[PDB]
Amino acid sequence: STGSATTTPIDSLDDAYITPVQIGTPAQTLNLDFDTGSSDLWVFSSETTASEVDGQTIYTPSKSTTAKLLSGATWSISYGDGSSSSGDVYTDTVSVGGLTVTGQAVESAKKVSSSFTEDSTIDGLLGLAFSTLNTVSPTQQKTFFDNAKASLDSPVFTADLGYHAPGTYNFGFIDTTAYTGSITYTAVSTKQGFWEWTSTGYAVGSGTFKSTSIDGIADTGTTLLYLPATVVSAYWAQVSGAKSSSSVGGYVFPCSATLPSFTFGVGSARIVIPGDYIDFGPISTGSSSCFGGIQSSAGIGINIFGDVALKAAFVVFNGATTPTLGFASK
Ligand SMILES: N=C(N)c1ccsc1
Ligand SMILES: N=C(N)c1ccsc1
Repeated sequence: STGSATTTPIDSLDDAYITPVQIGTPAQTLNLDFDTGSSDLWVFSSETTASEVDGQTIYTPSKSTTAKLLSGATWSISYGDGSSSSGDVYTDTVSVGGLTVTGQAVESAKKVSSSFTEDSTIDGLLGLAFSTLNTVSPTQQKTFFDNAKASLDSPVFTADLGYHAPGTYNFGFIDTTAYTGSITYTAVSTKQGFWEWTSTGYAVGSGTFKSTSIDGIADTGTTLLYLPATVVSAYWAQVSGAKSSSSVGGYVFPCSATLPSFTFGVGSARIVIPGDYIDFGPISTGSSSCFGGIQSSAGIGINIFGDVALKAAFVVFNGATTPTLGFASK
């Protein structure tokens, strides 16, 4: 089997991407944020505290003939930005882009934190990291990909995120028309539950490539590119007037700037992030200070190749017995 679904930016900045997902019988379509940095499929629901729902589409398990309470199971998760959600669990039929999994754990939110409530565009998350990170207790549950894998033509999914445009998540096949050149594959460590890999270095603009190992995660659920302070300082030093602002919470730059590109290494291959991808616009409406899309990972504890990086590539998440990651230009 295979699946193919379009993923769409939630706003003009590509702050996140949403992908329609069919849950239950008859189908209830919710727009979920596919997150290769977590492993829970959770949704706004008929169980979500009413005051914490503001415009999201909800899953109502009582209206699904295939929903079953997973008795005793609870979940609770926090994300890198301090947001969180928790609740109980149903199993139900879940389809993405024509690919169907029966008996998928659908984690129904009883509580969500304010930043979820305040974002009406995201109806939940669909985790695509390794199932060892799944938070369901006392019986840990498998991700949609883990459940689908044995049925897929090939045990892979691909992320092809657009810059200010829709893109595609495919399951079970590699669309050879969706990228240019060849795909370069690189080793993955699953020891922390992430798609963790080591970049071979970087360049800023037209500068020389610096060969240096940068361990990090391929994370579709993080907006920005978070890298070591040394790397980030070298990038922003090439932008007149750029500075790190403790009050704003990262590097800002004059909105009048033209940003340089940023290149990262994948083995001997190179992925170029155009400068425009690194512009996250005014820090507040009407401001002439703009927020940078490359930020320091110092304090996070891990480097994160988030959407800023991934959208510059066609990315293969290879879930074979020994997982790997592939990157191609596009
Ligand atoms: N859920 C994620 N994408 C995440 C959380 C901490 S670091 C990455
Ligand atoms: N609402 C949030 N803070 C969020 C959205 C996707 S991951 C976290």
